[PDB]
Amino acid sequence: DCGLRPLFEKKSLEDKTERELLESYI
Amino acid sequence: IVEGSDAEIGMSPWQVMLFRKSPQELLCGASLISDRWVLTAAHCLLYPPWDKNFTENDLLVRIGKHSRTRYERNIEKISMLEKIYIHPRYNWRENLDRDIALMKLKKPVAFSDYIHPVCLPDRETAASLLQAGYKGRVTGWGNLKEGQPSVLQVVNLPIVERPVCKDSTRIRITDNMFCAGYKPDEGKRGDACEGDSGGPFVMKSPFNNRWYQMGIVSWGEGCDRDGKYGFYTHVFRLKKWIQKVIDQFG
Amino acid sequence: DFEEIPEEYLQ
Ligand SMILES: Cc1ccnc(CNC(=O)Cn2c(C)c[nH+]c(NCC(F)(F)c3cccc[nH+]3)c2=O)c1F
Repeated sequence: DCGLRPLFEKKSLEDKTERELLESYI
Repeated sequence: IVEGSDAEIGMSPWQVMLFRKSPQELLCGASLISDRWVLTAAHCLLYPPWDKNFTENDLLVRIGKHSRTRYERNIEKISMLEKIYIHPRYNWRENLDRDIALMKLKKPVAFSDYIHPVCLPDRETAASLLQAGYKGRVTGWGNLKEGQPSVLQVVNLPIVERPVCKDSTRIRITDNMFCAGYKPDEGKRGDACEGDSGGPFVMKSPFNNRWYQMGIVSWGEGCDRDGKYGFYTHVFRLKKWIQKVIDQFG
Repeated sequence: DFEEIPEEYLQ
């Protein structure tokens, strides 16, 4: 269950800057 | 953290605070990798040049925190240490090579909305995500400038090409470390700072949406200086040691 | 400027 946050991934909510990370994995 | 921003509640449930009993003070950051184990930088516990040599009974681990100085009643959990394991080849004499240490808690910590372990990378994950240009995230209660934040700070930094890391310092860089941060002409800034040591450098896998700890805040020359970069312990490179300690001592 | 943590932990 590691790496899945209760208040985010588990509820399908994103934190305010994680998109910046994914956007860099081109 | 320099040039970062306040973290959202529950944003880094694996973030751990290394707290000194007396005088009560923040020592370093750390991360939760299981209900019983914590990962941090060895220099947080041992560094002869500054007469630093802490034992299990000298520190406390505080998990689930957001506020730096407040005792977050009913939210954070404080735990004692049963044992500390430092890499036998940690090089404190020269360049902090293999700057890593494991800490076994006396009792398992119960998970909650604010306490949750981060994943350790497998060969495949490390291979695909640890690439120059790719961004990771650093968190900590360290200084805001080379004063102290009210709550946990966060900053996203790109991994930098090894040649550039090498050419920015006089220190001998090894395969057990990588550096990160923006280049002077990229416009954006950000870096870890005093107090942030031992903290986690994490990345989110676009394959399974899980967060993985790729590095440990290790060292730097100043904080957020142009032409300089922060260095991190390469977690995967030392996973063989991590696995050995875990299945051999509990 | 750290807030007093419970003695039950400092024991
Ligand atoms: C990534 C990062 C950026 C800024 N500050 C820190 C805080 N980390 C430390 O203070 C650890 N740390 C220690 C123990 C000793 N000397 C440090 N820097 C000075 C140095 F770069 F010349 C150096 C590096 C390794 C061994 C001896 N001298 C250092 O950075 C960071 F971990």
